Amino acid sequence: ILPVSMTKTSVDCTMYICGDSTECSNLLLQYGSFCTQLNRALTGIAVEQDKNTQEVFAQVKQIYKTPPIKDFGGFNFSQILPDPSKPSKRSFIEDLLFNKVTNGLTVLPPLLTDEMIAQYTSALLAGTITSGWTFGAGAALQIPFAMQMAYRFNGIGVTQNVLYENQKLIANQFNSAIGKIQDSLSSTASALGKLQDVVNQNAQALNTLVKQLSSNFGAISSVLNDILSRLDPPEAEVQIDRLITGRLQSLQTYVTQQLIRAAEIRASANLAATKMSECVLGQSKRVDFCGKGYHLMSFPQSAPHGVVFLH
Amino acid sequence: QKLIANQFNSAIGKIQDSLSSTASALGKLQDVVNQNAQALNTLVKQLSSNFGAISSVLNDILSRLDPPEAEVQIDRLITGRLQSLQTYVTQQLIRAAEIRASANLAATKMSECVLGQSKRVDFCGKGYHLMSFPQSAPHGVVFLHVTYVPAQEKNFTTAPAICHDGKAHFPREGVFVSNGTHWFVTQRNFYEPQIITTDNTFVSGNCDVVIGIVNNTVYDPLQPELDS
Amino acid sequence: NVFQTRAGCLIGAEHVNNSYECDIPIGAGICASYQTSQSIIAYTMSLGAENSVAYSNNSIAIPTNFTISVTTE
Ligand SMILES: *[C@@H]1O[C@H](CO)[C@@H](O[C@@H]2O[C@H](CO)[C@@H](O)[C@H](O)[C@H]2NC(C)=O)[C@H](O)[C@H]1NC(C)=O
Ligand SMILES: *[C@@H]1O[C@H](CO)[C@@H](O[C@@H]2O[C@H](CO)[C@@H](O)[C@H](O)[C@H]2NC(C)=O)[C@H](O)[C@H]1NC(C)=O
Ligand SMILES: *[C@@H]1O[C@H](CO)[C@@H](O[C@@H]2O[C@H](CO)[C@@H](O)[C@H](O)[C@H]2NC(C)=O)[C@H](O)[C@H]1NC(C)=O
Ligand SMILES: *[C@@H]1O[C@H](CO)[C@@H](O[C@@H]2O[C@H](CO)[C@@H](O)[C@H](O)[C@H]2NC(C)=O)[C@H](O)[C@H]1NC(C)=O
Ligand SMILES: *[C@@H]1O[C@H](CO)[C@@H](O[C@@H]2O[C@H](CO)[C@@H](O)[C@H](O)[C@H]2NC(C)=O)[C@H](O)[C@H]1NC(C)=O
Ligand SMILES: *[C@@H]1O[C@H](CO)[C@@H](O)[C@H](O)[C@H]1NC(C)=O
Ligand SMILES: *[C@@H]1O[C@H](CO)[C@@H](O)[C@H](O)[C@H]1NC(C)=O
Ligand SMILES: *[C@@H]1O[C@H](CO)[C@@H](O)[C@H](O)[C@H]1NC(C)=O
Repeated sequence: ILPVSMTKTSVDCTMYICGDSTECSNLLLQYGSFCTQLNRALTGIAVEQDKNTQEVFAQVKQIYKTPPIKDFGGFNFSQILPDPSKPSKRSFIEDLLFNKVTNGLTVLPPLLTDEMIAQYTSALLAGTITSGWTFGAGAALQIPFAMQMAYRFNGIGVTQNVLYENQKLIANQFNSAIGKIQDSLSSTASALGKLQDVVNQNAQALNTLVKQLSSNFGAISSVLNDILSRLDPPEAEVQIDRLITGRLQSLQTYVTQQLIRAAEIRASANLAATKMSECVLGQSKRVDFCGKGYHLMSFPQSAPHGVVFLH
Repeated sequence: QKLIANQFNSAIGKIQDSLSSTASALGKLQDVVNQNAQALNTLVKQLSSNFGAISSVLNDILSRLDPPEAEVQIDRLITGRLQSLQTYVTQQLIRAAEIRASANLAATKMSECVLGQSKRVDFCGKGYHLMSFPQSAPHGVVFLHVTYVPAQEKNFTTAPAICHDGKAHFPREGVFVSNGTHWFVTQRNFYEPQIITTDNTFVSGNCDVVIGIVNNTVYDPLQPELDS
Repeated sequence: NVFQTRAGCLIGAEHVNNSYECDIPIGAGICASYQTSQSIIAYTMSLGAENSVAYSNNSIAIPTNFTISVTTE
C-alpha cells in the first residue's frame, strides 16, 4: 500500500489571521506579501496533489473494459473485477478498502473523483488481463491469458512448461490466495496502517492549527474583536500586533509542515507510478521491488487517497 | 535497415518543429526559472514594506529619530526583514531539495537510459526503449528517447502447445500462432512466422495435462538429411 | 445560464452532455473548454476515450509492423 495524494486544503491567509475586521486587516497590509505568498504556497501543493493522482493512475491512453465472458483458464478475478451492483462500480476488494479506512479553512474536491479512479484501476486491471503487458508499450494486444502467464514465467526463469503442466493446481494456489486477502483485509485494521496514518496526520495539524486561534500569544485575549471592541486603536495596535504576529507565525509553522509532508507524499507518489509503470504494466526484475519472491504480475486497486497493489 | 533510417530521421525532424513553434514544450524548465525569480522579486519587495515600522528606509529612520526611538523602530524592520529571509531561505531549501530529487532522476536516466539500454518499462518513455540522446538546456537536460512502438496488428488463432506424437511441444521463444492452416511459431513483438521444427520447440511430458493443445506435424530438421 | 457543480456555482459557461478530454480542470471531474459563436463550455470529462478489447481464450494479436518514435523528456 502507498499514499498517493493528501487532502487538498486551502486556507485563506487573510481571513484566518484576521477574521472579520477592517481594523485587523489594515495592519496585515503592512507585513506585506506574507499572506499573498502563502496562498501561492498552499496552491503549489493543491496543484501537484492533482498532478500526482494524474501520474499514478492515468498512464493509459484509453479506457479498456472487460469482456462480459469471463474465462481465464480457472483464474477467478470476480473479486477484483468491478461490480455493476454498486452505484459506483468498485470491485469487492475495492470496497473493503473504503470501509476499513477511517475561519477560512476550505477543502477542495479532487479533480479525479473516487468514481473515476475506479474506472482507471478498472482499465489497467482490465487491460492487464486480456492484453498482456503490451498495452503499456502501444495499443493493447489481446492474447489469451494462460498464454500470458507462460510469458511471466520466462521472466522469472521458470520455463513455461511449468505452467501448462501445472496449470490447474496453480489456479487454486491463485484462486485461494486471493481469498485470504479479504479476511486479512477484514481481520486486520493494521493492513492499512500507512494510508490510515497519513489522513490522521493532516487532520492532526488542522486541529492544532485551529486551536491556535484560542491563544493569547501574550495578548489579552484570543477573541480578536474583544480586543478591538473593548480597546482603542492606539492601544489595540500592540495587543493586535501580537496576535497577528502569533497567528501568522502559526500559519508558517503549518505551511512549512505541508511543504515538507507534501514533498514526502510526492516521493511516495513517484514510487507508486514507478511500480504502476514497471510492476503492473511490465514484469519487474528488481528483486523485492514488487514484493517478496520472483514477481509475476500485479493488480492495482484504488483506496482513499492511496493505492493498493496486489503482488 | 533503410526504412528504419528514415523513420528515425523524420522523427528527428519533427522534434525541431515540436520545439521551434512551441515554447510550452519546455514548461518544466520554464517554471523552475520563474519560481526562482518569483522568489527574489517577492523577496526584494519585502524591502519596501514597513512591517509596522514608521518608515521603509533605514537611514530615514536613522536620521529622523532619536536612538531610543530608532532602536524600537529599527527592530520592527529587522525582525520583519529577518523573518522575510527565513521564509525565503526555507523556500529555497525545500525547493532545492526537489531539484535534488529530479537531479537524482536524471543521473539515473543518464546512467541507465543512455549508457545502457533500460529494461524498465516507461522509464525511458512510452514504448520499448532503444537509446537516448542527452541534450543540454539552460539549467536542465533534455533527453531524446528513441523508442520502439509496434503498429499494425493481425489477429491469429493461438494455442499454447502442440501434441505431435503425444508428447507436447512448447515453443522455445515466442508464441505459436495459426492463420487457419499452417501453424507458425513466431517471436512475440514482431510478426515473423516460421515453420515449426524442433529447434523452435522443446518437448515436455505428454499431452493431456496441457490445456488447449492442438494437433500438428512438428517438422523434423534431421529427417530429410537421411534421404541417402 | 448557471451551472451547479460539485465544486461550486459556475457562472458563465454552458453545460454540455458530451464528454471530451479535459482541457481546463475545474473540480470533481468537470473540465471547461472553449470549443464552439464560441462559448466557454463546461462538461464532465471522459477519463480517457473508451475502448474495449476482444478477448477470447484462443486468439492472439501480433503486430506485423512497427514504428520508431522520438519522445522528448
Ligand atoms: C469466482 O469466485 C467468486 C468469489 O470469489 C465465486 O462467487 C461465488 O459464487 C457462488 C456460486 O457458485 C455463490 O453462491 C457465492 O455467493 C459467490 N460468492 C460471492 C462472494 O458472491 C464464483 O463462483 C467464482 N466463479 C468462478 C467462475 O471461478
Ligand atoms: C506442490 O505444492 C503444493 C502446495 O505446496 C501441493 O498442493 C497440494 O498438494 C496436496 C497433495 O498432498 C493436495 O491434496 C492439495 O489439494 C494441493 N493443494 C491444492 C490447493 O490443490 C502440491 O501437491 C505439491 N506437489 C507435489 C508433487 O508435491
Ligand atoms: C511498415 O510501416 C511503415 C511505416 O509505418 C511503412 O513505411 C511506409 O510505407 C508507405 C507505403 O507502404 C510509404 O509511402 C511510406 O513512405 C513509408 N514510410 C517511410 C517513412 O518511408 C512500411 O511500408 C510498412 N511495411 C509493411 C510491410 O507494412
Ligand atoms: C496462412 O499462411 C500460410 C503461409 O503463407 C499460407 O500457406 C501458403 O500461402 C501462400 C500465400 O502466398 C501460398 O502461395 C502457398 O501455396 C501456401 N502454402 C500451401 C502449402 O498451400 C496459407 O495460405 C495461409 N492461410 C490463410 C487462411 O491465410
Ligand atoms: C489430436 O489427434 C489425436 C490423435 O492422435 C486425438 O487423439 C484421439 O482422440 C480420439 C477422441 O476420442 C480418440 O478416439 C483416439 O484414440 C485418440 N488418439 C489416440 C492415438 O489414442 C486428439 O483428440 C486430437 N486432439 C487435438 C487437440 O487435436
Ligand atoms: C480481431 O477480431 C475482432 C473480433 O471481435 C475484431 O473486432 C478486430 O477488428 C480484429 N482485429 C484485426 C486486426 O483484424
Ligand atoms: C475457449 O473458450 C471456448 C468458448 O467459446 C471453449 O469452447 C474452448 O474449449 C476454450 N478453449 C481453450 C483452449 O481455452
Ligand atoms: C442532458 O441530457 C438530458 C436528457 O438527455 C437533458 O434533459 C439535459 O437538458 C441535457 N443537458 C444539457 C446541458 O444539454
